[PDB]
Amino acid sequence: LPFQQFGRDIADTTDAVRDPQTLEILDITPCSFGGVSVITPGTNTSNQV
Amino acid sequence: FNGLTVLPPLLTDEMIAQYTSALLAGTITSGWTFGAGPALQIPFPMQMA
Repeated sequence: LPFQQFGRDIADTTDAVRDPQTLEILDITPCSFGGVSVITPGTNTSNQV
Repeated sequence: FNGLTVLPPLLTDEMIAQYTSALLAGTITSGWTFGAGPALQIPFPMQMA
């Protein structure tokens, strides 16, 4: 809507916003994240991961 | 988005279905013998008897 500048998820986090310079709408998505996991056999057997 | 991750199950739904099918076929064709040892065939009317 013309008045609405921000947008929030169900869990109250921002998911959309309106550019001030140009009246457009953008979907904001957080940058990728992940849990790095290392798969390795016993160090006595080998040192490959 | 805030650092909470869900991990996928190790065994997919299809593998669970396959396990249930294996148990079901075993109980249809072998009665209770396959649970306590090697699978021995038995006609279903005799198992019901």
